[PDB]
Amino acid sequence: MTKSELIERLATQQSHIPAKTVEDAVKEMLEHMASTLAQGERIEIRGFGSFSLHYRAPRTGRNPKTGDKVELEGKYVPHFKPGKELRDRANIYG
DNA sequence: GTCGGCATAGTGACTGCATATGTTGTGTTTTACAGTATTATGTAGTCTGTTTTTTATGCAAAATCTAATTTAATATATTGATATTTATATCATTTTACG
Repeated sequence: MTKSELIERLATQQSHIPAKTVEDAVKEMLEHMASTLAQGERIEIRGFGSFSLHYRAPRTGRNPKTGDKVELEGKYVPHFKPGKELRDRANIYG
């Protein structure tokens, strides 16, 4: 399921909703979630999950191909935490 | 049947009678527009009452929107073996992107 296939299956089910409307809606939601995480704000969707931002202290990296040294500026990285409903439904085991 | 000599055979030139054609002159009959007058025309200049349209509120109907509020959901905080992501960047493959 890609970004396009996602809009396709959502437009097929929603007949009373223009296909073009669903196409833009999906693109605006993803862009809104990507912009929020950029501003430094978290995301919390009850049932789905919750996006966060974890800090990464600056450390002297090392080229994994050769083994040299490379500086690494301190930055933040997105982190998703599956919700309760998401885990239980995605968990096929016990 | 052709070739040789007056007779055929329509068409063209020639001359004057015979008559339609070209002018000149008198005279009747009717067309054709100018100028004032008569009156029902079509729009004009307004008034008036009915029909039409803009206008100023009025209110039951409709449900979102904001604040009070409770609770599942989220975060802190342990502890430590085990599993996943991680720095760089040239090759390789999938998906976006416009014509």
